[PDB]
Amino acid sequence: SGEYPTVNEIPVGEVRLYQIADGVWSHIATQSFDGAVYPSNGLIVRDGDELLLIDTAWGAKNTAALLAEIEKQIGLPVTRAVSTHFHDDRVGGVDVLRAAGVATYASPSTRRLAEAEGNEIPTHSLEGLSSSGDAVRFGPVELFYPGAAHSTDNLVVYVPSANVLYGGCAVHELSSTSAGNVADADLAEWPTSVERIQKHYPEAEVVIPGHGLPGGLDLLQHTANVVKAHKN
Ligand SMILES: C[C@@H](c1cccc2c(-c3cnn(CCN)c3)c(C(=O)O)[nH]c12)N1C[C@]2(C[C@@H](CN)C2)OC1=O
Ligand SMILES: [Zn+2]
Ligand SMILES: [Zn+2]
Repeated sequence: SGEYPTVNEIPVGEVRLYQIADGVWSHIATQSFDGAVYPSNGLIVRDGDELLLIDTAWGAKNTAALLAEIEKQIGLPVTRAVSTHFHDDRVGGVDVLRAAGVATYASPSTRRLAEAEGNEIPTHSLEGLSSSGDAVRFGPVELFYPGAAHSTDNLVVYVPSANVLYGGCAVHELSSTSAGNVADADLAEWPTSVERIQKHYPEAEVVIPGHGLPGGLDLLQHTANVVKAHKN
């Protein structure tokens, strides 16, 4: 009924959208992993009379449900998708997208990691993002590689028309008490990577984490704080 939808509010298999700004939505789905249920976010950005998708909904069936929810709520075709790192909450569902007419993209680093680990593999490589601080334009967004954080390949996405910063899993929500799933993380480099995001996007108005509630710029400092303390 208007609040940001939360883990116990979304059965696994169902997807919700949340309007962030004009032409910008997040998508929220839930999935089971190792016997616990988690929410996760992605982004939808209006690209004229088409849509750009950022990240899958964490699984094939969730991603099919995402497409159906977009058709119901927005009614414009998803033509391209970008996955912001190689994990299943970002690429699981790429095969569904690829069979629904969507062109799927990720950095070569993400594609390699996804292939090596047995995750679904986006079709197209995004060059120009291999060094920290690199940025490229992709439709209505800018893609930015901040350096290693949650993963070595993680990308962030900025929507300049709306000053929306989608941090993906490199950014944690304010209620976070831990650095999340750190299996593939670089806790030593993570604060430096967050500082790069802070420096590059000082005018961000909304910051969206990979999991949990959006907020403002404080999510970046909070993330740095919880990762440093986790490492400690
Ligand atoms: C799919 C994703 C994943 C699964 C379950 C939970 C999370 C969380 C999470 C847990 N808690 N929270 C709340 C913290 N604010 C978020 C985050 C996040 O942190 O992005 N990703 C998660 N995988 C699995 C993997 C283990 C590796 C294979 N050995 C690959 O690593 C990784 O990320
Ligand atoms: Zn991850
Ligand atoms: Zn994640």
